[PDB]
Amino acid sequence: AWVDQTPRSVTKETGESLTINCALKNAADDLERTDWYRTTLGSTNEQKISIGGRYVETVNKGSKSFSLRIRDLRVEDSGTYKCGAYFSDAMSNYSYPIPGEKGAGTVLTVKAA
Repeated sequence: AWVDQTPRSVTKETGESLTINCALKNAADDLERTDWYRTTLGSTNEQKISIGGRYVETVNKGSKSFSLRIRDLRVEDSGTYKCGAYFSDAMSNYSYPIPGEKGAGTVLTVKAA
């Protein structure tokens, strides 16, 4: 399988909103877990976004697509966002990581005004 992330790059202004779409393609089993990662400009490491508050995820397991919205964009918010989509049956014991695929990513630029 693979994931389709959108948009690939985008520029936005302080106090605006971003929506990254993602869709899991050519996957045999159900969508089971979604994750969102972000490496801010200047940062050497992918951190995981904790959904809630200014971050809001919308999932459609049926069509295996999901999206992230980010309220009140800002300076510090610039970097690369990647969605993670994990999938399996029921037979597979979850104490072992399930197959998954990541998006190519969204490089987000924020300027203030």
